[PDB]
Amino acid sequence: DLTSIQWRMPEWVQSMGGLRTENVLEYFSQSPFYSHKSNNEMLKMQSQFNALDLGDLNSQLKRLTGIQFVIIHERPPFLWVIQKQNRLNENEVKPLTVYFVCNENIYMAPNAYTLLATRMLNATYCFQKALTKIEKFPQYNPQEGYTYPKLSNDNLEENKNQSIENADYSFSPEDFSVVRAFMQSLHSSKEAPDV
Amino acid sequence: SQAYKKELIEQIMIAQTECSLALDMTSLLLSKFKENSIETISPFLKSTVPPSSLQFSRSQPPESKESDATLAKCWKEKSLTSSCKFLFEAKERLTSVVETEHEYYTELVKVKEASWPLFNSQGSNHLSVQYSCLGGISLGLGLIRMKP
Amino acid sequence: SFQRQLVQRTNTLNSSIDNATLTILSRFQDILDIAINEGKDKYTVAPEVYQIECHTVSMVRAVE
Amino acid sequence: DISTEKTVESLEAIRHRIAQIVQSLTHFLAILHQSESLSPWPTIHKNFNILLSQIHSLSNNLAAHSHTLQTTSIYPSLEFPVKEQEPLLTTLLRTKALPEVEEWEANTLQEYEASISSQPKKKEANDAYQKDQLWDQARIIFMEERENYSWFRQLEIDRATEEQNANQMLTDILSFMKSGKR
Repeated sequence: DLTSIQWRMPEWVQSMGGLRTENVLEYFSQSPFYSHKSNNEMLKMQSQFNALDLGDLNSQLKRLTGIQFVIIHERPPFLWVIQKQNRLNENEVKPLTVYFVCNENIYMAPNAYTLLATRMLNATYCFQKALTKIEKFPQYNPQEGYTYPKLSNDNLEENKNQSIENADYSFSPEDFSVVRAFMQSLHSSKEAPDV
Repeated sequence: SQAYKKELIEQIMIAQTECSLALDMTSLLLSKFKENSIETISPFLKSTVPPSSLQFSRSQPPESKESDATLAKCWKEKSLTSSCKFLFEAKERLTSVVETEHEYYTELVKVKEASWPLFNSQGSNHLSVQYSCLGGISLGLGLIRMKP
Repeated sequence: SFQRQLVQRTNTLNSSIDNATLTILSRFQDILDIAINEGKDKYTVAPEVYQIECHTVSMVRAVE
Repeated sequence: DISTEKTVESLEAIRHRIAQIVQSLTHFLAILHQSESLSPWPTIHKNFNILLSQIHSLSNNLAAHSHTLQTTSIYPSLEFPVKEQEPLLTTLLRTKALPEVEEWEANTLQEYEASISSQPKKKEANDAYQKDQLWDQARIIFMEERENYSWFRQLEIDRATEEQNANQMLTDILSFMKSGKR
């Protein structure tokens, strides 16, 4: 559920005079995705109390290990990338799920395997359906090939080439002929005065 | 008639789209440097933005629900049941085909026992009798039409 | 020559036969490879189903 | 950082598989377009076999690298404006399965849970593990057993030597009619 779902509070962003740097983080605070366990939360508490005891962002965040949502990248005035992370050391940090402002909108960054396998799912499902629809339909007969039983014929007008040369006199279907040419010559001719 | 291919076109087409989006986004993904994949994308996408929009993000497997493991079982069991039913059904219709089969070539044995020429036809595939074996002037042939 | 005609024809017949039988046995044999369930990803299971059905159809076809 | 190269390479192969399968789709529709009536069956089945070869090739291509694929995530970079491509990039972000597919999934879970209703505390997946091991043994015995059976005449070749001496014998007899020599 906390994945591809959309969320927005456009009146908020309109109220802010546009996202800047800290205020966009405030928009993340607006988001359901926002965590109470985030270092930004306890730092917000610190602003509520200590107030002055604040130092930009990363200087304040990196020294205070835990859940974080650093702005690694941005595309004003549209996109704003916000990488989640988990600090451990002055150097060490675990990268975590991206969240971003998709124009007054927030979407979690999809995993590659999940959607590649998703499309693979959709495709293979279409393949299953592709097979199931046509199963039990090629009415096979060794004598007569892969017959497809029908309400009527035309419509359109292995190495078994062997037969007697002259044949004639003989018989060989010629199951149907020219009957299509009847009516089709008729309609080609009906348009003739038009031509 | 035709509706089978008519629907199947929609199926293969939509699947081809669903795959094409992957082909395109991945081609953008690997055109971050190499020109090998930028060539393969549709112009309509190239017309939009130059690629390499995608970038690495090392963040968890992440995790999977246990019910999916149940799906792994549920799909396969149904597939196996479908397999058994399929083989059994095919044995049935083929058994009926054999029922059609024995009726015919035995009749051909009935005629050949009476000593008559026999010859294959065109794509019609039925064997046929040279009925004018005593002869006279012109040759004569006749397919043994099946009459269910 | 009269001989090589029937000979090569026999070669064609044997070829089609061995190919059909090998087809059936192969398609069945690989189903057991597909038979595995546990430890697979949920997505990975899906193609395998279609693979089963297709192998079965291939078997019945070679039977034809 | 180095693993990103693993991604670029594994997907260098996977994109190739996608090129293969999509090209097969193009060829397949190209075949169906040729037909005005229904296409002949054997070509169709051949097409599904081509499909199976491709999807199996891709599933094989997933490999251990698939784990790395699991590690990764999709986001647009600084290079990409979203000014108009946003509606389509959202489609690119759409990891969502087709609604009918997930509908079918609910149709499966409802009946598996129905089996749970008919069979409350009777899980068998654990037993299904050793049963999968039974598939693993049965397949091996199945492989080894087939070899035991027989599988496939120079004298018929020697018949040609018979024709040969018959031919020289023909030369001999023609020489006789020519001369009476024996």
